[PDB]
Amino acid sequence: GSHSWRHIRAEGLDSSYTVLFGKAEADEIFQELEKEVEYFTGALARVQVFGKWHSVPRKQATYGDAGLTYTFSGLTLSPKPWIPVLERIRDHVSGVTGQTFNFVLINRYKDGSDHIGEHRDDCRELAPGSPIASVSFGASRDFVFRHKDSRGKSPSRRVAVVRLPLAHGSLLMMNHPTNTHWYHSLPVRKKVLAPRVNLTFRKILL
DNA sequence: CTGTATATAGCG
DNA sequence: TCGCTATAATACA
Repeated sequence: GSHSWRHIRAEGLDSSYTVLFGKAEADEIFQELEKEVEYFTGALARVQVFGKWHSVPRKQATYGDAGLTYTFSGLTLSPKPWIPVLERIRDHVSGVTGQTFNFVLINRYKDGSDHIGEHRDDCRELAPGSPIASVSFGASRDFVFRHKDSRGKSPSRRVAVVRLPLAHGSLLMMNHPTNTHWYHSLPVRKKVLAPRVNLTFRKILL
């Protein structure tokens, strides 16, 4: 150590995976997250894609420093003030990695039928070259990376997909230039009966 | 022969 | 039960 990483690498891809918490501690944090996080509803839970509007197949929330905003798929989200459980996770991640963050996005999947579609994390408000930290609690779910040049009907090349399960209590670091080159998603898994909560920490420009 | 870009439907 | 397809109504450069 101080930590033990599994490195995930391939053309233009640079990420790393590790387990931060044991089962007892991870169960405590999950219960506190279910008690305290406030999720967006109604008009703040609909997006526009290919000209049509949809309610998102999951629940979402945003927290962070004053003044920042976060915009994607026709939806603009404003961040709530930091709370203790979220400050504790942020500080632990900063200590382990040496990086700093001023914003967090939270996604909750109620069972295996809740999911999220393919995309890159590259909006203008992200500081150039900064990393993104992904922390998970609850049921294990499969996570998938796909190369931009390999997408669609007859693509330019065919780079193999990269798949890994994200377990209860784990951290995935996504480093530059991962998000200029690769899309990611969380597909439907019908045999999964229990809920999962995911947190992604970021550096946002004012 | 030729602009690039983005949640569910309807298959197999 | 899992995964590829074809959007669709614009907004750019």
